[PDB]
Amino acid sequence: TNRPIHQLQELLRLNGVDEEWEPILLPALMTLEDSYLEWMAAGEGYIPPRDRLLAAFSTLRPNEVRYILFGQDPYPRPESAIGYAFIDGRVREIFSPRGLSREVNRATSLRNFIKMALVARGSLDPRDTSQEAIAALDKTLLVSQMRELRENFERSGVLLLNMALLFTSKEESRRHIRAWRAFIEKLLEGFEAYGPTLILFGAHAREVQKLKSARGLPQVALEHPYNHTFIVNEKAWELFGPMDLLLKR
Repeated sequence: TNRPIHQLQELLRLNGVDEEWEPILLPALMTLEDSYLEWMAAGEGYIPPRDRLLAAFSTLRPNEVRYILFGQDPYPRPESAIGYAFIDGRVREIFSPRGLSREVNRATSLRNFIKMALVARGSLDPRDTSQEAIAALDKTLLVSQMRELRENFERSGVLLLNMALLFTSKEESRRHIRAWRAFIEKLLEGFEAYGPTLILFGAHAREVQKLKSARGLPQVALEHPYNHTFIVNEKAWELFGPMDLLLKR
């Protein structure tokens, strides 16, 4: 039975992925069932668009991956899903004259993660992460765009990897994650030599215990940033603190 190797190399080029990713990424992708791959090539009826499915691989090279931060599947919103775990494509500006921007405040998990980073870097008192305290901050050294927070994740070697790389509807998400599980298992198999650390937010930890190759990699399990308590989660301070993800490079 023929495999769509030429089409998959095309998909990598369309996403801007370097050819160094082929030894790890082509096997992984080849675990998807052939009809699913044909539908995926058709490019209709799912988010993010086909040219963004692998955006998490479009800058990092395999030996630069120090962490793999997991999400479930793309955000249920066309403008939000942009091929990265955790990064919400609705958010552009991080701050406003009033504190955090409206789009940051709407995205609960990113709101609490950004407050967490402001605490861990010594800008905010952990007791007061209010919009007033944030507005009072001197932000001349800090990022101004969600794009730059993503870029800083990548500078720190973080592969922002969703369990499934595409979304069709809320209903079909479980089926998609199941269809991508072999892809994830093969991809983690491929990272065994590099030994990057899995960052597991909340429930993502439990699910990761189902895969074989995940046991071959170090793991750090955290409270999910959706919870406001995440802001003063000191394990988060110690993991993400050294990354200084809000510092403008």
